[PDB]
Amino acid sequence: SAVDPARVDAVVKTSFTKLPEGWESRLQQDETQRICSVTRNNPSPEQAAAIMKAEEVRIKFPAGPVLGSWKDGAKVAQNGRGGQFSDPPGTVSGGNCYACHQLDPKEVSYGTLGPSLVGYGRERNFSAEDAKIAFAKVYDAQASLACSSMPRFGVNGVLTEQQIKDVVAYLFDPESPVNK
Amino acid sequence: SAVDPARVDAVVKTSFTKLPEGWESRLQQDETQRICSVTRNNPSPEQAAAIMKAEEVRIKFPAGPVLGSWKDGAKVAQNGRGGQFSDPPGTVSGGNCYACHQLDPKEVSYGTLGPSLVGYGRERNFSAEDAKIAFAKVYDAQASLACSSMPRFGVNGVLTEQQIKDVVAYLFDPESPVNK
Amino acid sequence: SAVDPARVDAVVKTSFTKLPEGWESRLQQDETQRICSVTRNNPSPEQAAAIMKAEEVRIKFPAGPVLGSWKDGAKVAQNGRGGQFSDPPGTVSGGNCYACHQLDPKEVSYGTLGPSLVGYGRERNFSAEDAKIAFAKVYDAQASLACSSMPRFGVNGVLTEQQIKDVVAYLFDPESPVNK
Amino acid sequence: ANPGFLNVDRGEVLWSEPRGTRNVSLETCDLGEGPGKLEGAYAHLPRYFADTGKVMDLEQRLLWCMETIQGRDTKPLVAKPFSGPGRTSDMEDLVAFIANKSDGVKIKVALATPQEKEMYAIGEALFFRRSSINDFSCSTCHGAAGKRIRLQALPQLDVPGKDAQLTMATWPTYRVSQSALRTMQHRMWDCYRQMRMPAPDYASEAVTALTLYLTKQAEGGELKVPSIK
Amino acid sequence: ANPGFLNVDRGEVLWSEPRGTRNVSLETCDLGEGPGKLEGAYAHLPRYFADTGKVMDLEQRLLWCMETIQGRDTKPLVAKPFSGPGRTSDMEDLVAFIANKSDGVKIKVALATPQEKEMYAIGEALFFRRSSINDFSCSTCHGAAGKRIRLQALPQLDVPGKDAQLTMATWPTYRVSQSALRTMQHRMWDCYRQMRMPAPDYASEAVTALTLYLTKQAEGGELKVPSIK
Amino acid sequence: ANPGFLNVDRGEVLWSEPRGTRNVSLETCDLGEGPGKLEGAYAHLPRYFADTGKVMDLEQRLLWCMETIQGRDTKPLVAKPFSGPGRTSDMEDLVAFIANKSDGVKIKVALATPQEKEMYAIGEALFFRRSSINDFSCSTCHGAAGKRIRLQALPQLDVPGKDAQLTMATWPTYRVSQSALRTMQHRMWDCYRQMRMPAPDYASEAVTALTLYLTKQAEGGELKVPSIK
Ligand code: HEC
Ligand code: HEC
Ligand code: HEC
Ligand code: HEC
Ligand code: HEC
Ligand code: HEC
Repeated sequence: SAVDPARVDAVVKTSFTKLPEGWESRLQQDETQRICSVTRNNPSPEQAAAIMKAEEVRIKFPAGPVLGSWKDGAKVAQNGRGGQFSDPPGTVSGGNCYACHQLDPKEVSYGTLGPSLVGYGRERNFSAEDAKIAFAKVYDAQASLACSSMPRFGVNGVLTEQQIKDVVAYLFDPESPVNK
Repeated sequence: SAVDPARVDAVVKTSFTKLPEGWESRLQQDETQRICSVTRNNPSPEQAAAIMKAEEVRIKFPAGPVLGSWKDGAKVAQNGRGGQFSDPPGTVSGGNCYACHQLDPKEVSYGTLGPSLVGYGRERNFSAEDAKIAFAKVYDAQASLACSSMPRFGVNGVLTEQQIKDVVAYLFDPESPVNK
Repeated sequence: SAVDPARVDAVVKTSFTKLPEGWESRLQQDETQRICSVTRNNPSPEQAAAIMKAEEVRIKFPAGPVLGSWKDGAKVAQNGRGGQFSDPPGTVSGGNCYACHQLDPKEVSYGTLGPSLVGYGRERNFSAEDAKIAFAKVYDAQASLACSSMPRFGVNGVLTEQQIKDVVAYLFDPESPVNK
Repeated sequence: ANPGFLNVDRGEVLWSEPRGTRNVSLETCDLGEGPGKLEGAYAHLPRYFADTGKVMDLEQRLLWCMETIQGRDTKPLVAKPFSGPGRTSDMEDLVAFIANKSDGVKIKVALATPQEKEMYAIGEALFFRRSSINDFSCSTCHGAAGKRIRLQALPQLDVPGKDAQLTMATWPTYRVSQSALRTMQHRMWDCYRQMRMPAPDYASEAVTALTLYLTKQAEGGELKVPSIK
Repeated sequence: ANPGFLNVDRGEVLWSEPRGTRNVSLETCDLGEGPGKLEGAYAHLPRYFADTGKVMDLEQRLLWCMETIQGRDTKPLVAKPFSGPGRTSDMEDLVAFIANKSDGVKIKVALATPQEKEMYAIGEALFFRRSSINDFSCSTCHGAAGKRIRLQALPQLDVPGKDAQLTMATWPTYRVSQSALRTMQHRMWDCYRQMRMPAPDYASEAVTALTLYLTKQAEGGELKVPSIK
Repeated sequence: ANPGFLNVDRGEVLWSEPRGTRNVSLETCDLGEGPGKLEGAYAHLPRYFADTGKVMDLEQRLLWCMETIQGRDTKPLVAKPFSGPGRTSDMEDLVAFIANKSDGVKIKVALATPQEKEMYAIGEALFFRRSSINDFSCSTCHGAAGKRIRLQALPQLDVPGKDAQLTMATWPTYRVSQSALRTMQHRMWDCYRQMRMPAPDYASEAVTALTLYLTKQAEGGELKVPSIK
């Protein structure tokens, strides 16, 4: 096997020396990040099982109903700002779903890193059970697919619970353009 | 990690210059062939999920019943001809199932590249639901197992719908020697 | 950097020439061990499928119930001895479950190679069906997760049927400290 | 037609202009093809240099030449390496001029030393390293063929191929949206920025390691520089 | 008892027969061991040649020698490289003769140049490349140990080892059912045929690359040629 | 308070003491840095030696030196290589002495030859080899980060990094619970014991191969030996 040289950590720690307050945590990998790096997103069946387990426990579901406002979910999906060293303080962070996914069939600017999500709710018969599954996917994608390329929005603090509820309504609400 | 020189494409283009009409298609890889080649048939969980999804939508099921004539299926299984540059026009293509699989327990000439299929239908209590899953398998193996070594017979045009219905009958008919 | 796997076998055979009575067999690998070795426990989808199918067939279920004595099961789990060239003749082999797993929540000496099994039985509502699944898992962990690093206790002759029944009772009996 | 030639012209003046405590020009700087030899140099960087014992990309080597040959203090350059409103960058200008001296030359980096082999392996590790709050690695966006993020087509950079050849053969480049010529130092800075990572230090080892990895994947690419994007 | 020696003997005659516009034999052809030196040459091919700057297998090398030493036009040989009823192949006879001058010699290809390393890597990529209507690659049939296709045992060729040593140490070979001696060029042609690929061009780069990959897997194998299969 | 220095002292005497039929010391033994040259030697082992055509770890090289320089038969030391109550080990003592001459030196083995590259590959295979009645491989226990077996923390040894660097930079070591200085040969014997494998033959090829694999992962580790564990 190819191996990454040990010197990589030193290279990182000495190449990123201008650090915003607290940002050294951005250089520090958590356990899942580390395994997905070493295995190049292809963990063994055992490793994949371990990842999925560790990630599922971290998901925090809402107290009541999962669906929020699809109108506000549209904004989450369209916004790709937030979290960058260049973003002003107070910048609202987006999910940038459109960066990777087709969502509203009428929106022509969409990426293809991930699967098309057109009619996501409708093809699931608007199931409340499936909405909860979608909530979980957005909250921590790696709970159901080890080393997924999708960001773990809920667990990493990129999206709030309300924002996740809202984007879930963008997928599942029968009056969302996604389902029309 | 060792990676394929870019010159590989150019070496192919310039080493295969006598081409039967249309056989240029044969030198070019589709996306699934490309992923399976570079991962050496071990795709990541994310890549496997994408391949199975892309392949599943390509499957065309028969309008009516799935089982054909087992006697004609026996012929599809035994026939290893067709599709080669030395094969004269009009050559009927077989599935060459015996190249890789045990099928009729009395047939001693069978390969081991694939699993034993002896009693395939009987094991599954001759289930019609399992027959349809088998049709799908023969039509596009990669819809259900990413980077399978089994050729994609239906999608690649190697076998017709009737030949696939016939070979499914060879697997599932209680009168098939496979099941006796 | 590549080597002849026959050379590796040759290296083993010439590096291990002091063999105890009945230990020559220990330098052999079965096909599961061989495939897991060459793939570094990351088999392709196709190989994983073939491993699980070959291993599932090897599982021998008890005649009657699968729960034994939890107190005897406790001993199987705590015992890390047996089978070593330094062990005296007559040494009972254990499962050494504690080497890899948290079991009794009150036992501080446990390993982390495997998942926590705290309250395993209680989590499953003491299901007799789940008890049979755990029997199978302990008898041959690879029947359900290809290239698992958990030993195949039943299939390799490490634990007797009674021992596995006993350790299943340690996991599933309501009176086991595991479930308190 | 290509505003990148304004940088080329300024770089040519800078190359021959006496500066620093020694009061000499950059004309004897060895960029890997021998002291002063410009033709082909960009096409063969990053590379190992015996005098420093390090693998260096173009901008690192230029900073080292400024210091050792000219006695020119590089600290203000490293502080402000990218041009902006009313401020040109000596680094962008020199890089434009030098890269253009390799115009039409095929990219070839030889991993001919253990140092080069090691930096390449470090680059590969960096390329697959997932970190920060979106869990991104370069390979998230550049590890596959024929994908796009919104309507921006993404080149595959993880393996040698046409995508890698075309990308590396087209830097440095005038970026229309920025009204500036930018170098690979800036592209790496921008990539890391969008991965929600802190800014990499200018002329750092991580940037040279990633550059060496990418440039190896780009072997055979015919340089057409400066480009416009 | 081995009809392949009929080919060996005809190749011996050809080696010494003046041909071409220069009217000379092939006796000064360099097959890697020095001009005219036969013993051990086949065991050490494919390899890099400085005069062409290319990595070359035996058949490619024989064609170049005919063209440059002999001034013999090779279009006829390339057009019909494989023998058939009532028509012998100069290429098969020369290969029989030359390979037999390595009988008893262990296979050893050194990857001593960047060109050999690259050609080896191209061979490895071709070996795992899935294409055409059955989706086959070489590795489909030759990537695992102890498998068979119908009742034909398959050698594992993707690792160094006994299977590869035994395969490459036994070509060229008399093929009983064909009543002809065949070379590695014909084996590759027949392999590609069975994968439902177009015929490879005779003495093409693809075939050399694959030959080098396999020969490196076969290192240490003692040549026993011509064989009979 | 480090009893391992008692071994170091005894090995110093042994290095210079005439022995064997040829009645000379080990002073002219080449450990890879030139005959008699001790400093740095342990840090650069295992390695290929031209004079044997073999990759050898320190203990194998010492056994060979003893054979060909001293004419001291090495069968007695192979039978009983590990010290015990009332009996010291010449091997443990020489290894302590020689390893300590690399105290403060960074670990660096180079895969300079085909033989070292092959040995590494053997070592890697041996590390992942699922073996014997519990199916254990080295990677069962040393394949993951931050894990433990009962309350024994396990170093990850399958990838380069701090764990591998710390482990290899701290053997040989005084093992408190055994009241003895032990070498990597003993650690391997101990590991194989716990894997339910038979005892490996002392100075066997298997142990050399695993040692090279591990030492490569530990590249850059600073030796501080003899240690205490
Ligand atoms: C913005 C908050 C979103 C939302 C609402 C979704 N995504 Fe992604 N996603 C990506 C990839 C590669 C996959 C497939 C791999 C995997 O399953 O993990 C997905 C998957 C999904 C799903 C599940 C679709 C299905 O199979 O049923 C859903 C519901 C979903 N996503 C929603 C990749 C990305 C990104 C690449 C960097 C980004 C950004 C997003 N996803 C963002 C979002
Ligand atoms: C000729 C048309 C056939 C038919 C009727 C089948 N095969 Fe194959 N097959 C191969 C391999 C490696 C597998 C296992 C990996 C996977 O599941 O894709 C299979 C699988 C099957 C199945 C499913 C068996 C199961 O255990 O569930 C069935 C029903 C089946 N095949 C039928 C390999 C090959 C070949 C290798 C070159 C070829 C040719 C075929 N198969 C051909 C056929
Ligand atoms: C001693 C007899 C035991 C018993 C009773 C169990 N184990 Fe293990 N185990 C290990 C690992 C890495 C896993 C996860 C991968 C896999 O699922 O194969 C497991 C799994 C289990 C389970 C299933 C848990 C679940 O997810 O529901 C159970 C019930 C179980 N084990 C019981 C690792 C190890 C070891 C590492 C060397 C050893 C020893 C054991 N297990 C021993 C035992
Ligand atoms: C991890 C540090 C990296 C590195 C080394 C690179 N990328 Fe990216 N990248 C992204 C997008 C949208 C673009 C613009 C594409 C276009 O419109 O042409 C790029 C561009 C690059 C380039 C230039 C390519 C060219 O053809 O000129 C290079 C050399 C490059 N990147 C390297 C998107 C992303 C990401 C999306 C979330 C991620 C993550 C990265 N890039 C990461 C990196
Ligand atoms: C992809 C282009 C390749 C290459 C480079 C090789 N093979 Fe095959 N092969 C197959 C069969 C049935 C045989 C005969 C085996 C026997 O007689 O027992 C071979 C033979 C070879 C050889 C010669 C082996 C020998 O010992 O003489 C070589 C060098 C070789 N192959 C290389 C079957 C297949 C396939 C079945 C579908 C596929 C695909 C390939 N081969 C592909 C290739
Ligand atoms: C397969 C032959 C191997 C090899 C080459 C190694 N191990 Fe193990 N190991 C285990 C335990 C509990 C220890 C003690 C750790 C400690 O005392 O801190 C070790 C130790 C080692 C070392 C030394 C580590 C150090 O820091 O000094 C080395 C080089 C080593 N091992 C190599 C446990 C296990 C196993 C549990 C069942 C298995 C299997 C192995 N080890 C296998 C191997």
